Amino acid sequence: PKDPDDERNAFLEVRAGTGGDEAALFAGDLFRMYSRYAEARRWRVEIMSASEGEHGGYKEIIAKISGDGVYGRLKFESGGHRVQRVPATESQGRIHTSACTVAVMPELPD
Amino acid sequence: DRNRTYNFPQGRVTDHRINLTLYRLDEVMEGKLDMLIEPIIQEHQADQLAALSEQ
Amino acid sequence: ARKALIEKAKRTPKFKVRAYTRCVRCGRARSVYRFFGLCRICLRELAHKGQLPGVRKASW
Amino acid sequence: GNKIHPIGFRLGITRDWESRWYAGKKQYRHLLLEDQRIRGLLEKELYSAGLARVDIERAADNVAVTVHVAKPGVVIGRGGERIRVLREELAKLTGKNVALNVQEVQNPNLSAPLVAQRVAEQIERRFAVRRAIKQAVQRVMESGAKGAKVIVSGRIGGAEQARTEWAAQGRVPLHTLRANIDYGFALARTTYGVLGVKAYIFLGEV
RNA sequence: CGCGGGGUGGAGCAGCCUGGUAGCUCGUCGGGCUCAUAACCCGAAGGUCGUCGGUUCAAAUCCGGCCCCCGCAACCA
RNA sequence: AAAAUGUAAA
RNA sequence: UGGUCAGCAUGGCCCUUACGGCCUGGGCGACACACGUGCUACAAUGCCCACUACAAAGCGAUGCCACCCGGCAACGGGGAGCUAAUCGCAAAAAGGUGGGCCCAGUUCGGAUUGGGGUCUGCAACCCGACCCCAUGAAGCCGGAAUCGCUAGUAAUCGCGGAUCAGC
RNA sequence: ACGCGUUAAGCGCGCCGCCUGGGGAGUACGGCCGCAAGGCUGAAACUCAAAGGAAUUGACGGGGGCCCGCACAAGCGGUGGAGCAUGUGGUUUAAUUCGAAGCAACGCGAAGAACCUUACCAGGCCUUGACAUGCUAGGGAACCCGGGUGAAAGCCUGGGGUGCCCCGCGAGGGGAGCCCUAGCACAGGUGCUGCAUGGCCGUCGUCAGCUCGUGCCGUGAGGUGUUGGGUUAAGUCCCGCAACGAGCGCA
Ligand SMILES: CN(CC[C@H](N)CC(=O)N[C@H]1C=C[C@H](n2ccc(N)nc2=O)O[C@@H]1C(=O)O)C(=N)N
Ligand SMILES: [Mg+2]
Ligand SMILES: [Mg+2]
Ligand SMILES: [Mg+2]
Ligand SMILES: [Mg+2]
Ligand SMILES: [Mg+2]
Ligand SMILES: [Mg+2]
Ligand SMILES: [Mg+2]
Ligand SMILES: [Mg+2]
Ligand SMILES: [Mg+2]
Ligand SMILES: [Mg+2]
Ligand SMILES: [Mg+2]
Ligand SMILES: [Mg+2]
Ligand SMILES: [Mg+2]
Ligand SMILES: [Mg+2]
Ligand SMILES: [Mg+2]
Ligand SMILES: [Mg+2]
Ligand SMILES: [Mg+2]
Ligand SMILES: [Mg+2]
Ligand SMILES: [Mg+2]
Ligand SMILES: [Mg+2]
Ligand SMILES: [Mg+2]
Ligand SMILES: [Mg+2]
Ligand SMILES: [Mg+2]
Ligand SMILES: [Mg+2]
Ligand SMILES: [Mg+2]
Ligand SMILES: [Mg+2]
Ligand SMILES: [Mg+2]
Ligand SMILES: [Mg+2]
Ligand SMILES: [Mg+2]
Ligand SMILES: [Mg+2]
Ligand SMILES: [Mg+2]
Ligand SMILES: [Mg+2]
Ligand SMILES: [Mg+2]
Ligand SMILES: [Mg+2]
Ligand SMILES: [Mg+2]
Ligand SMILES: [Mg+2]
Ligand SMILES: [Mg+2]
Ligand SMILES: [Mg+2]
Ligand SMILES: [Mg+2]
Ligand SMILES: [Mg+2]
Ligand SMILES: [Mg+2]
Ligand SMILES: [Mg+2]
Ligand SMILES: [Mg+2]
Ligand SMILES: [Mg+2]
Ligand SMILES: [Mg+2]
Ligand SMILES: [Mg+2]
Ligand SMILES: [Mg+2]
Ligand SMILES: [Mg+2]
Ligand SMILES: [Mg+2]
Ligand SMILES: [Mg+2]
Ligand SMILES: [Mg+2]
Repeated sequence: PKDPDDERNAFLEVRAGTGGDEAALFAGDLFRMYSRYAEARRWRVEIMSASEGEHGGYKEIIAKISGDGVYGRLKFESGGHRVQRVPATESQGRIHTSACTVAVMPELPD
Repeated sequence: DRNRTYNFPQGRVTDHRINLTLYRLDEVMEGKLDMLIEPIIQEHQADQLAALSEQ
Repeated sequence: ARKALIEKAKRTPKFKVRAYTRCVRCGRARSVYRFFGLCRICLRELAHKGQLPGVRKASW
Repeated sequence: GNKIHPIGFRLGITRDWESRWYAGKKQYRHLLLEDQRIRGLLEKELYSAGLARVDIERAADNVAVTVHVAKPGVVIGRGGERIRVLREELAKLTGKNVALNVQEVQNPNLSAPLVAQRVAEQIERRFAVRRAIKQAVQRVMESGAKGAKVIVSGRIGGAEQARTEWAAQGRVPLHTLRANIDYGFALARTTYGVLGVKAYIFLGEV
């Protein structure tokens, strides 16, 4: 049972997947999903950078995270997050699917 | 490779790694994500602790 | 919780305030006339059918 | 949906109330609450005989309660029996005199809630659905009327996209007030959901 | 190190000469129009001015040390 | 003369 | 693929000392913000004051409560008349008439607040509504933009029921 | 099909040219021509389940004609600006219950949130329960009543009783409700799903339209009627009319 980061500190990136506008729209959706884990709890989270979204949210994002527990309560999701919604960017009223990428960046010696 | 799958026009979650199709979408998309965060860190008993118990 | 609260209005629990007017068919705490003991919609549908005596389409 | 209710359209115009009585203030409530409850067993029990229409009235306390049906041989029981254990069960929560004078319904093809109940459980029990709308409006048209109409909403045959479908023929002017129209409605519980059936027999001007 | 020019709201530029004197464009946040986004229309937000001494009453401005951007040199006969 | 654009599921 | 499974109904899925059931505090009323609907004003075609006139509707024996008197008062105790074209809520307000202001953040404006009171309802910290003192705030007519209405209609006045112990 | 139609796209014979799914691509390699720019000849790998022609019905048009609505114009007051009330986003929180989303969500469901309403939070209690069917099983009766106990819920625990049924003289048959329990399926859920549905309503919209029958026209989808001239608030009539009637509509 050997490891340092069982419960460490981390950065967190989010990028545009498919869905295009509902790529940046859903990436901003999960932004507030993580942003509300912050100061509804304790955490101090700056955005390090974030390229904008034309119809809302951001395509590229990245957030420097504070408070211990970003690697005991956030570690287990460096992958994809497909979503199936009726996007607020529809011509008619049909259902679509989207997806996004996430990246839990730990803490190199600095 | 998709870690989790959501669905507001159905209200659901599904983490393709446990079996965790167990869902609530609404007050999880709100950000209260300690619902799915727990059984997945509980899925480390059959993982690493089961690796160090006999083999 | 919506069934327990059905009878709770009827039997006056503890005071002359906690006896809110329910509807008799649907059971809604909103729009409940005390004339019919009926919600606006139970009132609606039973009005058109003829089942409410003497009531007809208003117009002036 | 948006369309008008045809019966409410003719209360004191072409069709009289299903229940009728004058009533004092705080008495009206539980006086109607009885009316409705009174039909509780009436809607329940008599359906098996094709419950055409209830017709409640209340004099000085006394409540006469005439009930129409397609074939009353059901309503009577073994002589004076089911028709008696009607009044027995009646006044046992009524408390008012339950003097019922059971009516009759000449032609069940010209009563709409009769055509409704039948078509409805024709799909409950599962049948050809459109045919039973066409046959219905058929032997009801020639069966006494000048015009007739009936509809089915919800899952016809049980498709996921719930269609509506209907049949109709002859001058059926819901806009025109002078028209006698029977609004026949019938719910229809099925394995896959709940079907809506509205009926429209037009019996003539007046 | 030698000389030359530069460093000011987020980006790019004025402002220094003649001190007290902070503007132009973009963008940014708030609002409008619009089905919506840009456009466009209405408002506001934003720099102790490289860095330090110091001159004066007082420094974006004058002066000097150091950090940095850039330009020519450091001739090797 | 004015005046752009609408990603991807029946 | 408008709205509603949260009015009710309803096919399917899930909970089963618990997603079901009871109480009690608390909550839907939180406050750097933003928006929609409205209210009341910025006044002199006005605000204040007493006399004073004139509508319909609509509601009331779970109540509507005259009139006496207490009271600055809200209201309070007393008490009459009604199954109500009987009597009650009821002074309709804009209005007419006398007076008073005197171009000012004012006698316009009534926000906000401190202590002091009545009424409901077990109950008034969150949390009500009315009352008295006092406090007397933004607002001197509205950026870009934007709404209704063609006649008893716009505009502007009071009254009224339903929800309801109260609001 | 459009349209062709003695100027054939008709009926025939003769001769040449050319086509053989779309892209790739009139490109590449070769060959010939050119001063060049380039022309002629002219493939394939790969790739798609189409590419297409005419015609129909719609929708759209910064096309046309004729109409209409407070649509603008013409006038009258108005929020946006202030302070307050109310509803949402948002944020916050222990929870800040849910739904409503341009027109058609935002004084909306709410025609009454202090607890109640109450579906949320928070902590003390319910386990066939606040709730209606019904099964055995221990069986008290009704229970006014009472303390204990607590914020209340609750859980403890007394003092109690002379019912009805049996006629058994009978100090005791069970039956009876209900009280009660533990205890047989049960309940119950405002938990998700309007993108599984009924019903109900908003909405284009009081807009003047939309269809059916038979006939004829077109191989057909379809057309006609329902178009046109006139009139109307209007598919309201009128005259005409390969149409004649009819239903749902305005009436
Ligand atoms: C390049 N030249 C050469 C000129 C002379 N006659 C020859 C020559 O080589 N002179 C060189 C002699 C050395 C001189 N030199 C260099 C370095 C130094 N520190 N000092 C010097 O004097 O620089 C001269 C130079 O190159 O011009 C011409 N174009 N004329
Ligand atoms: Mg490390
Ligand atoms: Mg929330
Ligand atoms: Mg939490
Ligand atoms: Mg009577
Ligand atoms: Mg009796
Ligand atoms: Mg017969
Ligand atoms: Mg049945
Ligand atoms: Mg027919
Ligand atoms: Mg049924
Ligand atoms: Mg320099
Ligand atoms: Mg700079
Ligand atoms: Mg310049
Ligand atoms: Mg200098
Ligand atoms: Mg200066
Ligand atoms: Mg201008
Ligand atoms: Mg300097
Ligand atoms: Mg050099
Ligand atoms: Mg787009
Ligand atoms: Mg498809
Ligand atoms: Mg005003
Ligand atoms: Mg004056
Ligand atoms: Mg005067
Ligand atoms: Mg003035
Ligand atoms: Mg001022
Ligand atoms: Mg201006
Ligand atoms: Mg204007
Ligand atoms: Mg032809
Ligand atoms: Mg020829
Ligand atoms: Mg040819
Ligand atoms: Mg050729
Ligand atoms: Mg080719
Ligand atoms: Mg060619
Ligand atoms: Mg070769
Ligand atoms: Mg070549
Ligand atoms: Mg006209
Ligand atoms: Mg909120
Ligand atoms: Mg909500
Ligand atoms: Mg209210
Ligand atoms: Mg409370
Ligand atoms: Mg005690
Ligand atoms: Mg107990
Ligand atoms: Mg006892
Ligand atoms: Mg005895
Ligand atoms: Mg006896
Ligand atoms: Mg006996
Ligand atoms: Mg014996
Ligand atoms: Mg499906
Ligand atoms: Mg045809
Ligand atoms: Mg046509
Ligand atoms: Mg015409
Ligand atoms: Mg016609």
